[PDB]
Amino acid sequence: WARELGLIRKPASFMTSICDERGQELIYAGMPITEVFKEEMGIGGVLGLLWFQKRLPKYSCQFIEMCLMVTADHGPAVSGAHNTIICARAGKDLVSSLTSGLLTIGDRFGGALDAAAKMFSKAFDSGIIPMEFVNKMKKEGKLIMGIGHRVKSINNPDMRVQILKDYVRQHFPATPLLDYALEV
Amino acid sequence: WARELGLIRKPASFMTSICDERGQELIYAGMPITEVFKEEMGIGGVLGLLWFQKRLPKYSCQFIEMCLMVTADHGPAVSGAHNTIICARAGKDLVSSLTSGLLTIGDRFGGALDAAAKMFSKAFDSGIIPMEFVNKMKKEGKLIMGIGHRVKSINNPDMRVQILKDYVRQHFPATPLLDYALEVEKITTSKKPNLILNVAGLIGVAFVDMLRNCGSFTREEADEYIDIGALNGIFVLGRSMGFIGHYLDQKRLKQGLYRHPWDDISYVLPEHM
Amino acid sequence: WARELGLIRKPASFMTSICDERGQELIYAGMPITEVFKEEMGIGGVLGLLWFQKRLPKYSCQFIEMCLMVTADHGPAVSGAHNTIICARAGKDLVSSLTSGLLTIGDRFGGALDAAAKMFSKAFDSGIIPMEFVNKMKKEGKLIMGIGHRVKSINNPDMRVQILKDYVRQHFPATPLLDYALEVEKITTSKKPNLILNVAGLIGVAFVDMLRNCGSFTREEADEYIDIGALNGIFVLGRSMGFIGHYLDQKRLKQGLYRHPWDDISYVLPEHM
Amino acid sequence: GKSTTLFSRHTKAIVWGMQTRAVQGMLDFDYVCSRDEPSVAAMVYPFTGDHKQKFYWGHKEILIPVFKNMADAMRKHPEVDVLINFASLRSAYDSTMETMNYAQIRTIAIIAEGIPEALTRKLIKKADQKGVTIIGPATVGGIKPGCFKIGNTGGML
Ligand SMILES: CC(C)(COP(=O)(O)OP(=O)(O)OC[C@H]1O[C@@H](n2cnc3c(N)ncnc32)[C@H](O)[C@@H]1OP(=O)(O)O)[C@@H](O)C(=O)NCCC(=O)NCCS
Ligand SMILES: CC(C)(COP(=O)(O)OP(=O)(O)OC[C@H]1O[C@@H](n2cnc3c(N)ncnc32)[C@H](O)[C@@H]1OP(=O)(O)O)[C@@H](O)C(=O)NCCC(=O)NCCS
Ligand SMILES: CC(C)(COP(=O)(O)OP(=O)(O)OC[C@H]1O[C@@H](n2cnc3c(N)ncnc32)[C@H](O)[C@@H]1OP(=O)(O)O)[C@@H](O)C(=O)NCCC(=O)NCCS
Repeated sequence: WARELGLIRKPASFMTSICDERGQELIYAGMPITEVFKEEMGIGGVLGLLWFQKRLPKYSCQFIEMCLMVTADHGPAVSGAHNTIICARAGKDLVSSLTSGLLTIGDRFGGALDAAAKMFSKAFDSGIIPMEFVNKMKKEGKLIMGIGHRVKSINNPDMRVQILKDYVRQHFPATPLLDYALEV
Repeated sequence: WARELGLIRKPASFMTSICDERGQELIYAGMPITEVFKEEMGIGGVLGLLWFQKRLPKYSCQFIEMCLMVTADHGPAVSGAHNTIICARAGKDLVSSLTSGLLTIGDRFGGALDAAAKMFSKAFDSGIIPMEFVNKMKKEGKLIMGIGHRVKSINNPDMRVQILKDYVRQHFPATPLLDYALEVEKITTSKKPNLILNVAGLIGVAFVDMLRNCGSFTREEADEYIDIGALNGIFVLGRSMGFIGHYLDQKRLKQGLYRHPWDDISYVLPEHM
Repeated sequence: WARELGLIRKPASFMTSICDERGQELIYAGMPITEVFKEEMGIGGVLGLLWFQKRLPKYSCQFIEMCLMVTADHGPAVSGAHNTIICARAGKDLVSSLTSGLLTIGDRFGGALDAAAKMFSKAFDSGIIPMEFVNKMKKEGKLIMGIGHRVKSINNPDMRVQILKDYVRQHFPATPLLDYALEVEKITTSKKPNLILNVAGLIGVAFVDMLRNCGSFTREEADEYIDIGALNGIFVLGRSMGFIGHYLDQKRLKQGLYRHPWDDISYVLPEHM
Repeated sequence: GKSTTLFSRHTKAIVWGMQTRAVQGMLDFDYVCSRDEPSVAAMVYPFTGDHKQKFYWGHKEILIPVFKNMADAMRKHPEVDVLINFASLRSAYDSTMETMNYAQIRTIAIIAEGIPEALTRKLIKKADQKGVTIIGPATVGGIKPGCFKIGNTGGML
């Protein structure tokens, strides 16, 4: 009641920036949900709003959705899917099983995206050419994250890579780091 | 300032009853930590303070410790240890691996203690005799939780069960539910030699007996503690030791990323859909 | 049948070293469960068997039990207990609530034990004296993990630290790293009263001393157990007891679903982005 | 000053590179040849840390260590006199020269096909003035039945 009369000040212990739900309309980082839906955003646009607080162009949202599609699943043999299946066959509910699967996502399983981006960006930001980057990684006894496949060597390329690469060619305005990685 | 002067009243959003860290000394459910250690209350006593807010008798504390020791680990083949090993071999930290192992603890894995306690308590609270209980369980198509071992049948009993039974006999004042469970075990071993009282069933019935006969809990308090999952907590805390041991062991052995063999998986996918 | 006849060899995908359950008797690191129980090993002895595969001396086991006791709980204000209480009040089970609380254990909450042990071991192994170590920490703007508490200070000591320190003084054979940490504590307290040795720092340095001087480990074995996160496991196992106590408390108090008040959250959103 | 004997019944080998099938065939040959101990003592692979890898001695499992650096394997295996280099043509030169830095190795087998002839010349010069025999590059290796087998020589069991 003293808060409804403006008699008390209290510091706020938490800060948030992604979503406002106190008001009449749900707001996703400064944008109402009706505005979100009327301009034909999708999972990618809402993801951009919630994670980056930015208005990504339509091709960026479509690319994010494609990235979610290609990484959706890779069979039951991987560590996370194995853990999820073990926890599901133990009679646990959906949240516990998915959680037990997700908790294996880290360096050895599922961290190749972030590691590959980090090391390719670190190389590209420095002036070293791809050949020097390969030699430098060879010298330190460290494999290049993002390079390597059990199959799909030559003339039979990996098809998810092909789809994503073609989309990035034909929609992105500039792909410097992609060209660097392609030279590598 | 308004709260200090007493102008404003604001309800507290949290209630706690197990520990007080505000004061000059840490207090475990009304007992200071120095009093906890001076009274030689081991892990069992601290567990009793933090889980039941009771100072249990020394035999109860030792029994709780024994229950934690018997359930500490049961090899790497179980679901929880398997998940912990997989998460450790994936390079995750201790908390993630132990957590991934613990998340499998539920009805099928690890819930035998609580289920056996609930079943035996439900049978004993009603007036049905052990034979009527066995026949009722058989008629309902339900196996008796806490009955049945894979190898230990007769004259080669489960040694963990024997150790816990000896402690309960020579230390507990009264164990009516344990006697009821042992009558049930006699019936089921007459049926089939290996249908002996598990460590799960023994732990459940002896824990119910401890709650109901240690002299610290009312009947409704013990019933509530069994209902809210105190035995689930006992199993989880005990098995956390083995799970952390498995994580440390996989780290020390420097095991690599695990991928399940393709020949062990039956791929049955839709043809066109 | 082919494996029994020995006609086929198939590599084993897993290695384990802590527990064998295949035989007649359960075995904890090469030691039968009845042998564990008959010579009065406690939670500490079983923990030593499962985590280090070593037969620790009695004082080491008692010190491990004391470490599990002192870190059992520190009230509901900490991040992990907060998360466990929130998840318990959301209607979730014991495993989910305890797990949600445990997942906050890491660098900022609960990681001062392992960081303190690592830093003090690194300082002691190098030839830097405590004064030089404090000055070097000051130069890099890096806080000494295991030093400094808010409520307690000199002339009002942390009593958990006092209990553990007394036990280590009158039971451990040699505590070089503890003495090093005590010299660092004297220097920092002369600098400023609140910069005393924490329970985290004391446990870390005394655990390193126990590993290096109990006689059951070589230098590199103790080093690798410290590195792989044995003290993380010590803190997690200790605090799981308190988190389960908090879950049981919240279930017993019948607390409802929790929602953070809007007036405590500062909303700062883009204009139309 | 080369040696007149270079494979023995009690010879030991370091394998450079991650070649599990080659060393497993080596161990199968050793077991069938009634060897007391396996001929492969350790493996060197710069791209993974020091660990141990499972292998089959007949029907039982043994652990063969794998090292980041040739130095550690060289230090803690003083009984090794043979190195089988599975390094590619780009790293065969450096690996071979680094091996020739160690005097305990009397035999080096080079498997890589396509080493430039000048680098091979320098390898010959270093080996000749170091007294180390070289099973030349672009080879499968060699086999002394009952004693030792290089890599994939003679196929599988
Ligand atoms: C990517 C990388 C692992 C390539 O692996 P590889 O050694 O060429 O092949 P794999 O490790 O997949 O496994 C090799 C074999 O095991 C098989 N295999 C894979 N999963 C299996 C499973 N669950 N069960 C049985 N067999 C399996 C493969 O079919 C392959 O068969 P082959 O021997 O007939 O070729 C390696 O180049 C690398 O680590 N690169 C670093 C960059 C990176 O990490 N990329 C991110 C990964 S998406
Ligand atoms: C426990 C802790 C968070 C309390 O810090 P605090 O309340 O900010 O302490 P202060 O009020 O003195 O503020 C920090 C000041 O003391 C010094 N200080 C605080 N903790 C320090 C430490 N562990 N080592 C060295 N110096 C420290 C800082 O240099 C700073 O000095 P300044 O005021 O001249 O800039 C802090 O001591 C710390 O981070 N300790 C290390 C981590 C740790 O031990 N975890 C807790 C285990 S239960
Ligand atoms: C849906 C249902 C809870 C309606 O809620 P309610 O009790 O009328 O009001 P709320 O639970 O939203 O919250 C009470 C008030 O506190 C306020 N409030 C809610 N969360 C708050 C927070 N975190 N901080 C501060 N204030 C808050 C709300 O604005 C609300 O305003 P009011 O005073 O105008 O009612 C109720 O109709 C119901 O239980 N129905 C069953 C159907 C159901 O469960 N639906 C699921 C909802 S997704």
